[PDB]
Amino acid sequence: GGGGALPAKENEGCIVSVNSGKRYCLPVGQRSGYSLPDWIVGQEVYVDSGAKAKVLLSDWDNLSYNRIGEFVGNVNPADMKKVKAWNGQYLDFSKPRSMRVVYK
Amino acid sequence: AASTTTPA
Ligand SMILES: *[C@H]1O[C@H](CO)[C@H](O)[C@H](O)[C@H]1NC(C)=O
Ligand SMILES: *[C@H]1O[C@H](CO)[C@H](O)[C@H](O)[C@H]1NC(C)=O
Ligand SMILES: *[C@H]1O[C@H](CO)[C@H](O)[C@H](O)[C@H]1NC(C)=O
Ligand SMILES: *[C@H]1O[C@H](CO)[C@H](O)[C@H](O)[C@H]1NC(C)=O
Repeated sequence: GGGGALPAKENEGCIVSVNSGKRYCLPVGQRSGYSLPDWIVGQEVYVDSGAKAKVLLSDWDNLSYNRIGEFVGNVNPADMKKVKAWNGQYLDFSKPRSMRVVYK
Repeated sequence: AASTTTPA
């Protein structure tokens, strides 16, 4: 985050709305429901992750079909797009639907 | 192997 934004804790991974600055965060070891909460699901975000955390996102529900992109640190919104996925495709994770936070 | 989604 920029100046004044509460930082992600070291073991925490967040997605931050590009429009509002509001966030959805999980500790390392947790994942979302089948989809992210309705207020953020499929909305434009960037990752803001603490030093020990890695955010796994999917553009689909339920972290599925190896459509998984990995994000660390404080990610520029444009770097959510065209990202290498586990399944060998390059996907758009700017509007994610599901999320897991793991140790980096 | 991979997580899946609900069917139609
Ligand atoms: C995908 O979902 C299943 C449950 O339906 C498991 O939570 C699995 O661990 C998930 N995959 C990832 C990458 O988090
Ligand atoms: C997705 O489909 C697989 C079959 O390949 C399993 O039935 C799995 O339980 C399904 N996951 C969910 C969340 O419905
Ligand atoms: C489950 O939903 C995803 C999108 O979230 C894909 O459409 C996938 O093809 C679906 N799986 C089934 C068995 O319909
Ligand atoms: C399956 O159900 C879930 C909610 O349980 C989602 O709505 C998902 O989008 C559904 N899958 C299909 C293919 O419509």
